Amino acid sequence: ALSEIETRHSEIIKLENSIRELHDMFMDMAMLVESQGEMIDRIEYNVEHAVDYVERAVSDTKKAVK
Amino acid sequence: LEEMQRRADQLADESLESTRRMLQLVEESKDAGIRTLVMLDEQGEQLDPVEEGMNHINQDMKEAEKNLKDLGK
Amino acid sequence: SNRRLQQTQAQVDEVVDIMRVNVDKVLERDQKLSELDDRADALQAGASQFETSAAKLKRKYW
Amino acid sequence: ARENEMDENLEQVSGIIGNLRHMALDMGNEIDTQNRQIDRIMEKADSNKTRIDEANQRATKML
Ligand SMILES: [Ca+2]
Ligand SMILES: [Ca+2]
Repeated sequence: ALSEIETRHSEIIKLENSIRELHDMFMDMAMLVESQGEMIDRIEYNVEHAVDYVERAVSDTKKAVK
Repeated sequence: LEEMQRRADQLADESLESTRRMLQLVEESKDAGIRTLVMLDEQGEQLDPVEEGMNHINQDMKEAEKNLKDLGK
Repeated sequence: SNRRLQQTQAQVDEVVDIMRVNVDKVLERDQKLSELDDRADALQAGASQFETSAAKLKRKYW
Repeated sequence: ARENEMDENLEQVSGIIGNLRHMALDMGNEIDTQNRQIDRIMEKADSNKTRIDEANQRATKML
């Protein structure tokens, strides 16, 4: 009958809206994680720089105490 | 009734279209989530050497503090 | 059919709640990563300066 | 045939939603673990900042 058809249609439409919301959330999650990947790239680069600086500095201090 | 017959078939067709859109949406969500998990794994693999760089800096700076104190004595 | 559909809706809503929580977690991850970004930059700067000073000390005390 | 496609599409969607639930849970656990690791790294970074500041001050005084 028409009542059942209309009710099922509205249910499917709201389920599709819910699925749309979940999809948007997954996509935003992906985008956020990539954005943060850029910052982690910078962090790793700078930490490598600092590690090398400090290795050379401590080599120099050891040489000084020799 | 024929008014309601055609309206009913219209609604059934739109419902089918909705389920088809649901399938494409959930497939997109699955690909997005897998991509997210891959990125998270790779970023953790970068985080590990960052932690070890911190530890290396700490060790070396302890050594350098000792050397400096000895230089000034 | 109707019950199947109500249960699918319930599933989707549960996953939506889980992902809302995950988004909160990843925004806090973003905050932590911004702070650590600043710290790492400042740290490599300080280490560069200490390297220069250590080389000068190398000359001065040897 | 339209009814059959609608029903099987809904079942397929439900399965993929199960998959997405598992993925969201794994995502949350991985992010929790990484937040803990980042906190550890931040603590070590603070310690290193303090050590490097004091070492720079000392070396500057000695020069
Ligand atoms: Ca590199
Ligand atoms: Ca890790």
